[PDB]
Order: sequence, then structure tokens, then C-alpha cells
Amino acid sequence: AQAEIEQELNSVKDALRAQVGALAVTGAEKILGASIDANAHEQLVSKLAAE
Amino acid sequence: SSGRIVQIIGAVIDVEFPRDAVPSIYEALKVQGVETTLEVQQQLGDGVVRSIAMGSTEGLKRGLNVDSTGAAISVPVGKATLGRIMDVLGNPIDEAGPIGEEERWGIHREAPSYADQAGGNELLETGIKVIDLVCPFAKGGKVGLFGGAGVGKTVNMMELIRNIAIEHSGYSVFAGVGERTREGNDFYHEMKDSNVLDKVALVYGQMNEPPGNRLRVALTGLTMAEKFRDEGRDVLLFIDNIYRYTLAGTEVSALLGRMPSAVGYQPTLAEEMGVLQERITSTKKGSITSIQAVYVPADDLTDPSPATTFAHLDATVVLSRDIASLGIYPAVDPLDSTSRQLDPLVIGQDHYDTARGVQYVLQRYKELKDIIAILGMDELSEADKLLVARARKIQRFLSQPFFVAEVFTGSPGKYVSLKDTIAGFKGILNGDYDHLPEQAFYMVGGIEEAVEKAKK
Amino acid sequence: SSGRIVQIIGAVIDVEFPRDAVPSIYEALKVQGVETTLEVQQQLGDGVVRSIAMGSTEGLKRGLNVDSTGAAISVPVGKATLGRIMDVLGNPIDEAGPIGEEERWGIHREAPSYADQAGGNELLETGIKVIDLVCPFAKGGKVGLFGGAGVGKTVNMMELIRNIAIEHSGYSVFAGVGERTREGNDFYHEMKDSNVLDKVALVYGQMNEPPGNRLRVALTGLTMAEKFRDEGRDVLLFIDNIYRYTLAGTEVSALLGRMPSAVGYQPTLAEEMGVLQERITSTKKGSITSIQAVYVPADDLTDPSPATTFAHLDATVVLSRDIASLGIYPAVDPLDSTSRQLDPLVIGQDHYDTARGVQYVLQRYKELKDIIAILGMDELSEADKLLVARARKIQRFLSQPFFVAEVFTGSPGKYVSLKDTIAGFKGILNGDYDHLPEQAFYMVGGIEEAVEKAKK
Amino acid sequence: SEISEIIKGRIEKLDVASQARNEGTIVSVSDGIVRIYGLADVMYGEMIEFPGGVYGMALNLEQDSVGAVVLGEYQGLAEGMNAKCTGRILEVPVGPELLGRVVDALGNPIDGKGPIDAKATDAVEKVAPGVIWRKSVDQPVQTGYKSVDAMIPVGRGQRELIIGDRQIGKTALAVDAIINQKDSGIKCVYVAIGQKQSTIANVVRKLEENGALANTIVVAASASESAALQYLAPYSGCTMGEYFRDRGEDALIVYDDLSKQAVAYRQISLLLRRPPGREAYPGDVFYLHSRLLERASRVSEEYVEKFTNGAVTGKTGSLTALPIIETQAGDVSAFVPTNVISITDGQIFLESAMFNSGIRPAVNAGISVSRVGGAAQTKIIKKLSGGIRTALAQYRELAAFAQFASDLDEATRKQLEHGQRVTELMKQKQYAPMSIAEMSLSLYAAERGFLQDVEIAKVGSFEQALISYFQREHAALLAKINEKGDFNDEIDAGIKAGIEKFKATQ
Amino acid sequence: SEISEIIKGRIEKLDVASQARNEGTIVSVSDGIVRIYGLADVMYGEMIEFPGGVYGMALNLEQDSVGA
Amino acid sequence: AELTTLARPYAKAAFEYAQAHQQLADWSAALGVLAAVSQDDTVRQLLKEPQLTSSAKAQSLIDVCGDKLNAPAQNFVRTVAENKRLELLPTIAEMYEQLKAEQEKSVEVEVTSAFTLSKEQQDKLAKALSARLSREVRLHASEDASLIGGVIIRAGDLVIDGSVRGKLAKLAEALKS
Ligand SMILES: Nc1ncnc2c1ncn2[C@@H]1O[C@H](COP(=O)(O)OP(=O)(O)OP(=O)(O)O)[C@@H](O)[C@H]1O
Ligand SMILES: Nc1ncnc2c1ncn2[C@@H]1O[C@H](COP(=O)(O)OP(=O)(O)O)[C@@H](O)[C@H]1O
Ligand SMILES: Nc1ncnc2c1ncn2[C@@H]1O[C@H](COP(=O)(O)OP(=O)(O)O)[C@@H](O)[C@H]1O
Ligand SMILES: [Mg+2]
Ligand SMILES: [Mg+2]
Repeated sequence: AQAEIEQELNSVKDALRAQVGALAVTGAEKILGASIDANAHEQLVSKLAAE
Repeated sequence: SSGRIVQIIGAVIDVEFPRDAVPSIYEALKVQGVETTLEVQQQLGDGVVRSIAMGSTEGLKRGLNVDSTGAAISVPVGKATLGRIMDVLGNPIDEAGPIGEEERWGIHREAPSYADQAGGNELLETGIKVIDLVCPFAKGGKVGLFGGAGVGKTVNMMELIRNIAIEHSGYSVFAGVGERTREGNDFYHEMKDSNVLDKVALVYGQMNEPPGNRLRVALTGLTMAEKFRDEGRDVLLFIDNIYRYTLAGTEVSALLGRMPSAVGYQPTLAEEMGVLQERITSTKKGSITSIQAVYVPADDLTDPSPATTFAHLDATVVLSRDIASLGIYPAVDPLDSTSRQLDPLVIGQDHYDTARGVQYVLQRYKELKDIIAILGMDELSEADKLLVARARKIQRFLSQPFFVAEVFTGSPGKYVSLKDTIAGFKGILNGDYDHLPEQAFYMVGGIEEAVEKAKK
Repeated sequence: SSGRIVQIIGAVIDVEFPRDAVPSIYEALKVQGVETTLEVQQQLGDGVVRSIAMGSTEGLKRGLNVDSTGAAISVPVGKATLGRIMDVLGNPIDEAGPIGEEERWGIHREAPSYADQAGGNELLETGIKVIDLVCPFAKGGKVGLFGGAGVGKTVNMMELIRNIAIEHSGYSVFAGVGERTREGNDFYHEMKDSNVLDKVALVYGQMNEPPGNRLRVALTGLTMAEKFRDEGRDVLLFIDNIYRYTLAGTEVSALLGRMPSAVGYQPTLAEEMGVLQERITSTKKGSITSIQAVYVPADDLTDPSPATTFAHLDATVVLSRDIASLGIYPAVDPLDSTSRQLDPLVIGQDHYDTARGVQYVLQRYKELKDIIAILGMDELSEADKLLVARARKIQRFLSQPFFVAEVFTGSPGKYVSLKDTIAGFKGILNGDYDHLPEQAFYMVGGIEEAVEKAKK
Repeated sequence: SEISEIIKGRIEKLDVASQARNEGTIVSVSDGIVRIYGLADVMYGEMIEFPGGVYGMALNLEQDSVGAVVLGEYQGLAEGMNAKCTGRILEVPVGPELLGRVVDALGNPIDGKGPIDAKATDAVEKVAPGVIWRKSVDQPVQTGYKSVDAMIPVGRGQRELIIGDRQIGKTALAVDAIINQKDSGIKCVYVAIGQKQSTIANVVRKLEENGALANTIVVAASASESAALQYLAPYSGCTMGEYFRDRGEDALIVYDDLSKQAVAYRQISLLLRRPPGREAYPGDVFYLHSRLLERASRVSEEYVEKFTNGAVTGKTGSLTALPIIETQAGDVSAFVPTNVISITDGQIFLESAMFNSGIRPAVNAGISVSRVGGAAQTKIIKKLSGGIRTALAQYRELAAFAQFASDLDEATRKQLEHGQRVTELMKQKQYAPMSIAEMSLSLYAAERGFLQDVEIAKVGSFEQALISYFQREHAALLAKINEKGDFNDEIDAGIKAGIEKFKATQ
Repeated sequence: SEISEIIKGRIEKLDVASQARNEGTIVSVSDGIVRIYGLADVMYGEMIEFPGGVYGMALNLEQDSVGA
Repeated sequence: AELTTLARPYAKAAFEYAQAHQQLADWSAALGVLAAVSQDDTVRQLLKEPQLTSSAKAQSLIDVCGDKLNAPAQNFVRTVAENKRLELLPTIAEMYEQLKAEQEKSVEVEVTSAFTLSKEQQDKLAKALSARLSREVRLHASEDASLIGGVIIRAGDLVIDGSVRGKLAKLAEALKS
């Protein structure tokens, strides 16, 4: 019983952690899109030729 | 988008869709004009899908337009399904009009995870001497009625339904898979006349229906039971014959482009069986108690289909043609039947010793039978002559008149309790009835009725 | 020139070569940058060849370069192979460095022609009494060895290996067809401890190797034996199990897609056995004699594998668990063991009459032993009791201390000649030794040694 | 309380650069086999990456397409989806961190106890140690059963087959053999192939109720899981067992159904359209089980010093295997049973007729055999098992005379009752493993004639009471025998005095 | 339908005609059976001569090839 | 079997003849025209009639193409018809170009950027791709509005992805694994 309650607590922490990450990544996609088009389009194309 | 039929061969149909609109595996398709549903089984390539008809193909032609539904077969679930008869597609097959569904589930689903399984040993009493003695069932456990043709699978299941479902406080699902249409009618009128139809959902797919119907009827009935289990309820699931699900896969496997395996079976026999059997289980939310009848081709228990089925069940009840040929019913083999509950920790030492005592006497009689046939009975020891007399009494005390079998026998039915069964067999093994003739124990009930029968 | 891998399906690999450089059937190919050898099985046409990997195919990919070697799998031959363990390709599996080879021979060749056969039947004097009397071996013959484990099979092989080298100036080759890695290590140490390792070449095809390796190991060991025969020697070829050679052929035939024959064996069953067995013969230079262990599927002697093998056997040696309990360590059964050379038109009237005399007396004693057991020793006639006494003396005189068994017997080894073997048994049959105790005829070698062992 | 922001700090330290990848496109999907176009550099056995975190393995590298099998669920994959080479073969986590955990065929935890902390990974498909790196089997592996440990002994590095029909104790014998290792030093591995999930949970619940779970790794590939996972599970479990052997230690592995692994491999083969043989199995079904079972072995001190690079010295490691096979109506001549009977070092045959006659362990000692034999036994069990063999052999010969015991000759009647009392001694209970000293009391008592005045029906209560007596008044002697299973004239006289004293008052 | 014995990269009909009715070329070899292209006048049961003194017997006369 | 498997002998025959007679461009044009004509709905139907002989079907395909087939290509069309393989002409045409491309030491690359087309960008990537492949590169640029920013380069089975959408995929799997 002791082990079952301790692992239940860490399971709730890791389950919410996965959803929190997914929502943070969704925000990052929008954030990136504005600066990525002007500055990053030339930097990405030139960097890929060096890679 | 829209597709065109390109190839019809028996129950299998190929439909070609735009290469950017190919429907998913197990996706349901609808033919234009004709009222027919096709389930995608394979994506051959180049926008073509291979599907099986959920109806007849006599009216189908090459070039008919087919529509993609974007999902798998969705059947109605919940309280609206109780007291109704339905087909594989979930359509009502009774004249009571439409069903007031508030939700539809897809017949295809994942099995509960390893962390969701639940373990319980609550003993469930059946009222049958042989079963209550050697095959004690458990609440939430899986039972299998193994047997060939004409030995009692349907009759025994009906008796259990009567001795359990009628008293059961929860709901129930009855699935007739590859069953005779006459048995389905008799059972419907029986549930209706008994006023128990209100707590039983009925799904029927009989032998007159296309292979695709008999291949998915089991998933439809199980989908309704899973909705009730997931609500936290205790449910009973009865399947008339789960072999018809395997056979429908054998009938269609070769037309699906699959090479045959041993005994002309589909190469996917063990996986197709595991995918169905792992969903029929009792999780931590609610408990499904299930009874399945398992047909044994040509009475051979080593046939790949019966042989692959034993590992999926908790209680295995075996019916023997040699016992039925002697006019003894229930025709249960007490040496081939087994249960996970036949353990001293679960049933007690007295019951366990009585069951093992009965099995020891019957195994010893099986090896003395040939001696008696060739040489004769006088050439046996005094201990063997006494053991043969008791073995023949035990073999007849396992017969029982059933309430669902009165039309076949003319004799009234009987319900024996577990206390009475143990007492009657313990007495015969001990010698308390070595004066009564073996005919006094044939078709009676409790041990007192053998004592009364002997006098007459 | 070189080709390219075009297809990989398990152990079966297809390679494409230029139209002017297609490799021959049975030619060995080398994959660049990986230690993998391919034997060519069929020429599919259009430059593509079908081959079987002689190793694992894990990590291989399409497009890798492959080189033709110009000849079949070529293995080291001669004196340098003695006291060494090698794989199917002739590589030193023992961690003892490279083999000091002076020449290499291809594993595939025709059997010696009709003109190359020897001018008669010459017995191979094993120096073992029971074998030289009841199971006479012909030079260039094939001997089937039957029996279970723990009955002296290994000790009997080591004694034969010692005697051919010390008493006849010959050599031995052991082919481990489907060898168990644990038993292969144990046998290597037992021969090192028994000082016979420098008289034998060891070729092992372990059970975990692909089907192609297990099929070709018998030809690798046979190629090493052929070299010594050409030197002017009489050679012993031991085949660990001839049934596993047949099964490896069945496995390869299924991988290549050929249509199976009766009882599921390969269609080439008799030809594959004939190609191996016809090289083992007595030529005009030397003679390869073979001892082959035989396994019988389902105890059925009519099964295609036993049936085909028995067609090429000249003698059958049966080792008995019962005889071993008596204490006769050689453990050869004088009644069940047989030889085609046991004919007066081959071994002369004297050897034949002496051997048949021993078998008659031992047969009568086995019948009398049941009488003595059921009714008692007093029930027998005076002539029958005299026979029982001679039979017991004969039975013990069939025993012999082997030089490789000094660790078990605590006594020095003996090499009895055929002349001494015949004279000893002829005397006991005639009654010249009826005054001596039976024990005096146990573990002694020649008949003069029984006389002295009795004197003390 | 707060953890999501710190685990994200690490995610901002991961590679965002382009990488050259070799790709292909899905052409067809059916029955768990996805056929791909492209992948010109994929290797035989490499893992393919599909959309959605689904992985596959390449098995048919044909000229115009790649036939791949899904290591998971394939009903979400579709025509036109992208497929990518990984450059890697299949590998699983390995080490002591797996002990007391339940994992899938890929090493993922299914018990819900949290993530595994394994410090290394290893390849599922590997070659077995060669001939010259092995050492003869001469150390015992006690199963706790008098019938097995006395007559069919198993040694460290041996492969002993458990063979017989359905529902006769095959699983019980192997689980009890694992339970008996909790104090021995042998780590244990149980591999479940094609079993239902609730059955695997009853074995783990029984390993926990008996204290054996903390010493066991449980690998599961249940009946609803992909045939590729059921085919690979024995190799994954073997790889986890090989960690301890290669590092100088000892391990035990149970393959609960090699016949279900063969059935899963047959499904994949017939669906790839490989040429069929007897019972529809592919041409390399013998090589499937042989490649697995030849890894169970004992390796020499020089192999362990070479592998450990000197770290471990003077120690020989081993992996012992107990494969299980089900026969149909006693037919041992079937294709898969014939292959495995020929690969293994010995066989334990269980019989339905013996099991129904009350002989619970059901071991047919007349046909069961261990080729390693007496080398896998301690000195005390090797001395007391010789007569037990003779008495059972005599009982098999004289079993028809029981109905005529009066008419028998006295010598034969003496042998008959001895045979019947030794036969009743072999009967044992489930989850009741016996130690070397406790087994020695029972075998000594029967072999030295201390059962001639005990009714064949009281032999069991006599055994149970005798062990209980020695556990109270002779605890020092039982501890002495349990050190190494040694035997000498002081132990022989000590056991005799205790049995004589037991009969004189108890 | 699958590939047949005549369908090879080197069987190039550059000239749409025919010549040499008594000679052919070995197309494939397997377990003692040979496929030959071009023997237009071979009779059923006729002896076929190969290099190094080897002989074959004609058993399958097809549109595109001879089986021996 | 795969159409590629059935078309491999015919495509290789065309290539090995074309190479040995300096006709690698004539056959390219002929195979491309034959593929197109055969795909037309009227010609498709004509080629699947049970009444016409193999020679009649072959002839009809040569008359529609005319001057576009040289004598040798005309003989090849008859050979394909005699063997009943006229449904494989599009596949034979595709495989012929692949053999020719490896011979000329060239690759038809399929670059897909996030909203950009420029000579300055193309020549900056084409030198590095040419150097890495050790071949001449025939870029076939296009637009992929799906991408937030960057480019995906497809050459053979090799796929060099440097798009922000690829960085989002990597970031998503890392959190759930
Ligand atoms: N001493 C015993 N040894 C073994 N089994 C016993 C014993 N006493 C009782 N049994 C019972 O016999 C049955 C054996 O089941 P078990 O699962 O071990 O058999 P199995 O042959 O492996 O069955 P299955 O084929 O389903 O896997 C169980 O109910 C077990 O509890
Ligand atoms: N308990 C029983 N009592 C009497 N007759 C029985 C009984 N069980 C079966 N029978 C006989 O067999 C028939 C029942 O077979 P059924 O239950 O339909 O078998 P199955 O489903 O195995 O084919 C009855 O019609 C009757 O003749
Ligand atoms: N000639 C012999 N002399 C004495 N003992 C022998 C002899 N042959 C066999 N044995 C006994 O039998 C055992 C097994 O013999 P072995 O040749 O190894 O048979 P197997 O190879 O089948 O195991 C030996 O270890 C020894 O105890
Ligand atoms: Mg019925
Ligand atoms: Mg089991």
C-alpha cells in the first residue's frame, strides 16, 4: 500500500508534465512563426548550405 | 471522396478511392443506391482498399460509387439497448421502431492495460452437481463450455442463464453468433414471457447471414458490455458460439490473399482470437462475468481452434460424446474439466478432497473397463469389485434433470445446492450407499431422492 | 569480377553479376567488408544467382559488393588438421592460431568410379571381441550406431580412434553434424585427457548455425578423410548424427522453395544421401570406413529418413542399457546387433559357425532365464543347466578393458586379434573351459588371460 | 511542488540541426505487415521509424520493396506515409535495475511502478559463446521438488525442457523453481509469450506472496500484442539474463511457451509469403529455437576476465534455461516438440494419467532424463537418489501384482511395498519448495528402510512430522547439511539417531 | 502475370526476324533442369548437346522457351 | 508483382542499346511519347480488345506516334506487344531515365521552401548538394506554405530537412518519450 501511494503521486506529476509540455510547444510554434519568416528564412537557408 | 467498386468475389469487395482520400483500416464504407456497408480490411495500394460486405452482394455491380464514412462501424450503447434485438450494424431487428441512443461507440478498441486488470475469487454457485464440484465458477471469471455437435452447449448455457442471470441484479448481454434462428426466437420469447427481457440486451447474427456479419457480431455485443463495465456496473456476457468468429475468418482469409496454415486455418488464428478474448475481462471499474460456448470440430480437442481457446479462460467445462451416448446429461467429463478455483485456499479442504476423491475413483475405473470387457468381472480383486460399483454410482449421480430440458425428458427439473452435492459424493465414496442399485442414482437431484428411487 | 546483393530473405540471398562473370553452381562468394560466405544454389538467369549465407545475415543490406572465388568451398587437408577443431569453411574455431596447411581441397566431387573399387571384402580388425565376432565391419563399410545416452558411445568412439592409429597406422575424422556446443566442448577435453586428440581431426557444425552449415559439414569432414585415403591409409569417418544431415537438407530445400515430398521430406532425399554415402568406400589406394549414429523419428523404422539410411548400412551396432547394468561396459547387444558380413561365403565357415554358436546359446539362456524366474532353477534339465553355465561364461567373455577406460576399470587395456577372439569363444562353446569360474572370464582380453586369472 | 519548469530547462539543450536521413514511402498495409518503397540502405534487422512514434523492423529486403513488421499497432498507418532508416538494430535495457519489475518485449515498464534506471543497453540478437570459452556443468540448481532434484537434476548452464499436455502443472513446476532461488544467488527471468494479461498477474502476485519477485525480471508479450513482439520476447529476456552470465554471475530463465513463439513466427512468415514446410512452419523454425537455446550456457573464468576486462576474476558465469512446451494428446512426434527435444540437455515429461491419479507433480520418471546427471547434484542427494531409482524401476515392473499381493513370493512382496512407499513419497504440494537438508531427511528415511512399518496412506504425515521434529530438535544438523549438501559418517549417524528418536516418542 | 524465360535484358530483338533454328542459349539452371532460348526446330524427346560432352532431353516445348 | 520488376528487363535493354549507338536522347523522347499515347482513354480501350492481334495493337501505337519512334524504337514497341506488356510502357519510360541519370552523373532534386524562390538561394545550395552527391544537380524548386520557415531537400532516398516544422516534431517527441 505504501509503494502504491508513492508511485501514484509521481504518476500524477509526470502525466500533467506531458500535457504542460505539449501546450508550451504549441505556444512556441506561434512565437517562432513571426521572427522566423524575416530573420530566420535567410539564416536557415544559408546555414543549411553550411551543414 | 468517392470510390468505385472494381472487383467483387463472393463476400470480398475492392473499392478504389482517390490516392489522396484512401479510407483507414477497419473504416466503414457505404455503397451508393444499394443498402450495403463495407469494412476496409487491407490497403492494397494505388488508392484501392479491400473490404468485406456486411450484407449480400447479389445486387452489387462493378463501377457503383462507394462513400467513405471517416470512421469504423459505430453502434448504439447504453440504457437504450436494453430489451432490444439488434444486428451487426446496430440496426434494430425487432418491429419496435428506432432506439433512443445518446451515444455511439466504435466496435474496434484496445484491450485494457496490464495495470487495469483486477483479481477476485468470489465463488459463484450454479446449482449443477458436476460443475459446483469440479468446475466452481467465480464472479468476474471467464467460463468456456467446450464440446462437439449435439452434446448440450446451448442447453447447459440456458440453465446457467436461468440459475444466474434471472437472479443477477445487474444487466446482461446475450450474443447469438452463428446460431440457429429457431434458438434465437425461442430464447427471445423466453426472456419476454419470463419478464427478464427488460435487463437483457440481445444481439443476433445467425447462420443465414454473410461472413462479414458473423465476423463482427461478437465485437458489437462486447462493445455494449464494455460501455456498462466502464459505468462501474457488474455485467453478464453470454456468447452462443465464439467458434463462428474464427470460422468466418477462415471463410474469408483466402480471398483476402493470405496463405493457409495447418488444418486449413487463417495464419492469424492466435492473434484474431487474442484481440477479441483480451477485451472480455473484469477491470478495476466494473466486472464482466462471461460464459462462452466453444464448438470442437469432429470432437477433437487437439484441433487448432479449441486448442488455442483454453489459455483464455478461468473455468473450462468439457462435454463428452461418449457420456451423452449412454443417455447421461449433463455430459460433463469430470477428468477433462478444470477451474482456477479448484484450490484448497479458495474452496476449502473438504470440497477439494471430495472432488479429488471422485476424480481418483473415475480414473481408476477408466483403466479397469478393458479388463472387465475381455476377462470378465470375477477376475478382479475384492477392492477393485467394490471400486467399480462406486465408480458406476458416481458416474450416474453426476446426471441431473434440468428445468430447460423437461421437453426432452418429460421429467421435472431440480436445483442442487453445493452443500448437498458434497454430502452426496462424500457418502458414495465413504460407502454409505453400497446397498442401493446403480439405477437409483440416475436422473434424481440430491442424495435423498436416490434413496426414495431405489425403493420403487 | 564482382556482383551486387539484390535481395535478402532470411538465410537466402540473391546476387546480380555481369553477364560475362556469373558464378557457377556450388561456387563460394565473399561479401566485401563483412566475414560472410555465400554458397551458390541456383542460377535464376539474367545475371542473378541464388545463394545460401554460410553465416548470419544480420546487418547486411542491398547493393553491397560480392566477389567470386573461382571454386567451391575449399578447406585445409592433411596432417595439420589433426588435434584441431574447425568450422564448415575450415576456419580454426579453437583459439590455437592458423592451421599449418600445405594444400586446400574443394568439398564437392564425384564418388570413385566403377573401375576404382577394391577387388573383394576385407574385414576391419577393430581389436574389440564383441564387434569382431558378432558385428564384423568391412573396410570401406558404413556402420549404424543405435542406443541412448550414458551407455558408452563416446568411450567406444575413442577406443576405435586409438586402435586405427596405433594398430593400423590410420587416422580419424569426426563430423559434428548439428553438434551441441556443451557436448562439443566436453568431447574435446575427454579426448585430450584420454590422449587420442592428436589422432583425429574435429569438424563441428553447431545447432545454432544456419541450415547451409549443418548440411555442408559432412562434406568438409569427408574431404579431409579423402586426403588421408589418397595417402595410402585406412581411415575412420565418424558422423555425430546422420538424421540431422537429412533434416538440414529438408530445411535448405524449404528455404529454396522446392515442392516437398512424402512425410514432408525434400524431393532430393535419396540423391543427397547417395552423394554423401557413395564417397565412403574401399578404393585401390585406401579405405574410408564410417561409424554413423542413427536417430529414428517417432520409433518408426518405415519413415523416409531411417528407410533411406538403412539402404547404405553394412552393419548395425546396438548399445543396451540393460547389458550396462550387468556390468559389461562395451554394452553391445549380441542378439539385436547385426552385420551383412556375417556370411560363410565372406568370413569362412569357422568364424560364421563360432559367431552363430554364441548367438544360439545366448538366445536359449534368455528363454531359460524367464523359466528360472517364473518356475525356479530346479525345474530345468541337466543339459539346460549346463547350457546356462556356458552362456554365462560367454556373456562375461564378451567384456574387454579398453586403453581409454583405464580410469574407470583400474586395469590396463587389451587389443584382441580376430584369431584369438574366434579361438576363445570356440573353446567355451566346445566346453574346454567348463572347470573355470565365470568371473575368471571377466575383463581379461584373450582366452589365455582367463586361464591365469583363474589360477590365482 | 514545482517540477515542470526544471525538466524543460534540459529540453532547451537538445539538437535542433538538420540530419541526413534515408527514407521511403508506405505502399501497402495489411495484417501487421507494411510494404515500403525506397530505403535503399536499410539493413536486415534494422528498425524503421513511422509517423506517430511507431517503430518497425525490416525482414524482407526484396529488390523492389521492403517488407516490414510493426513492433506495436499498425491500424493507424496508411499508404503514402513516410518511413525512415534509424541506422540501429533492436536493443533493450539491461542491469540489476530490472529486478522486481514487469516489462514489455522492448523493456518498457508495464507495472506502473515508474521509469527504469538501467545504465546500459544490449542487442536482442547475439551469437552464443563459442565451444572453447565454455566450462562443463558441475554446479546444482535446486528446484525444491524431490522427484526432479533427485532423479532429473538440473545444473548451472543446463537447458532442461518441461514437456506435457495442457493443464497438468507445467507452469507450477517452473514458477516454484524460480521461488526456490530467492536465497540461492541465482537471478531469475520469467518470459510470458501469448498468455492472457490476468494469468501473468496471478504469477507475479504469487512471486510477491512468496518473496521471489525482488529477485525476478518479468518480460511479457500477451495474447493481444503484435506477433513481432511475441516472436522477439524470448530474445529480449535472454539478453537480460546474459548480463549476469557475462559478468561472472548466475541466472535462470523460463520461456513459458516456446510453442506460442513458433506460432507467432509462422504468422509473420506466411504473411511475408515465405515457402512453407511441415505443419506450415517456415524452413528456419529449427534455427529459431536453436539460436535462442544455445545462449543458455556456462562460460569459463577466461571468458569472464576477457569480457570484464579484468574487473571480475576467478568467477565462472552461467545462464540456465527451463523452456516449456505443450503437446497435443501426448504427441511428442509433432514438428516443434521434436526440434526442441533434440536441442535441449534433458526433458521432464509431465503426464495427464499420473496427474489424474493424484500424483500431483506428474513427473514420469521412466522417460524423463538429464544428460548432465550426477554432475548437477550435491554429495548427499547423489548418494540417496541411487536406491530411489531402483525402487521406482522395480515398482514400474511389478505394478500389475498389487491385486495379487497375497499370492506373491515374499522377496517380491517386500520389493512391491517398498516401491509403493517410495512412489507415495514423490507426491508434493504447490508453493512448498524443500531445502537440501529437508529433502535429504525424506530420501534417507525411505532409502534406509524407516518406512516399512508406516501404512502407505500415512507416509506423507510421517514425512511432514519428521521434518517438523528435526526443525526443532536438530536445527544445527539441518544448517550443516544446507552449507554444501555434504555427506559423511557423522551426518549419516546423526540423521539415523534423530529418526530412531522420532519414532520412539512422536 | 510474372516474368517468363525469354524476358531478359540481353534477348534484344534489334532485328525483327529469326535465324539458326538448330541452336539456342541456356537461360537458367536449377536442380538438373535447364531452360533454353532459340531451339526452334527441336522435337519432343530429342537429345540436346551442351559443351563438355553433356546431353539433355527436351520435355517442355513452350512459345518462348525449351525445358530440358 | 511490382510493375518495376516486370519493366526492369525492357528498360535495361533500351538503355544498353541506346548507350552503344549514341541514342540516349532519341530513346528518351520515344519512350516518353509512347507512355503518353498509351495512357490516353481512347488508346487505353483500343489496347484491351480481344478481337485485335498483338501485331495489330503494336502497329496502331506506331501509327499514332509516327516520326517520334526511330526504326529501333519501332522494333522495341513490337517486342513489348508480342510479349503482351503494352500496359508497362509508362514504367519502362520511368526506369530508363533513372539508368540514364546514373550514366550522365546527374540527379533531379526536389527542393521545397517556406514561401521563397531566388537564384541567390538556389546556387548557394546547389554547389553543396552537387559536392555531397558527387553529381550534377537539376533543382526543381516549389512552395510549401505548411512550413513555418526553412527548406526540405529531397534527392533520391536522402532527405535533408532544415525546416522549423521539423524542429517542432523533434521537440514534441522529446517530451512524451
Ligand atoms: N503440486 C502441484 N503441482 C502442480 N500443480 C498442482 C499441484 N497441486 C495442485 N495443482 C494445480 O494443478 C493446476 C496446474 O496448472 P498449471 O498452470 O501449472 O498447469 P499448466 O500445464 O501449465 O496449465 P496451462 O497449460 O494452462 O498453462 C493448477 O490448478 C494448480 O494449482
Ligand atoms: N441436459 C439435457 N437433458 C436432456 N437432453 C439433453 C440435455 N442436453 C442435451 N440434450 C439432448 O441434446 C439436445 C441439446 O443439444 P444442444 O444443447 O443443442 O447441443 P450443442 O449446443 O452442443 O449442439 C436436446 O435436444 C436433447 O435431445
Ligand atoms: N568401457 C567403459 N569402461 C568403463 N566404464 C564405462 C565404459 N564405457 C562407459 N562407461 C561408463 O559410462 C559412462 C558414460 O559413457 P559415455 O561414453 O560418456 O556415454 P555417453 O557419451 O552416451 O555419455 C562413463 O562415464 C563410465 O562411467
Ligand atoms: Mg447450439
Ligand atoms: Mg501455463
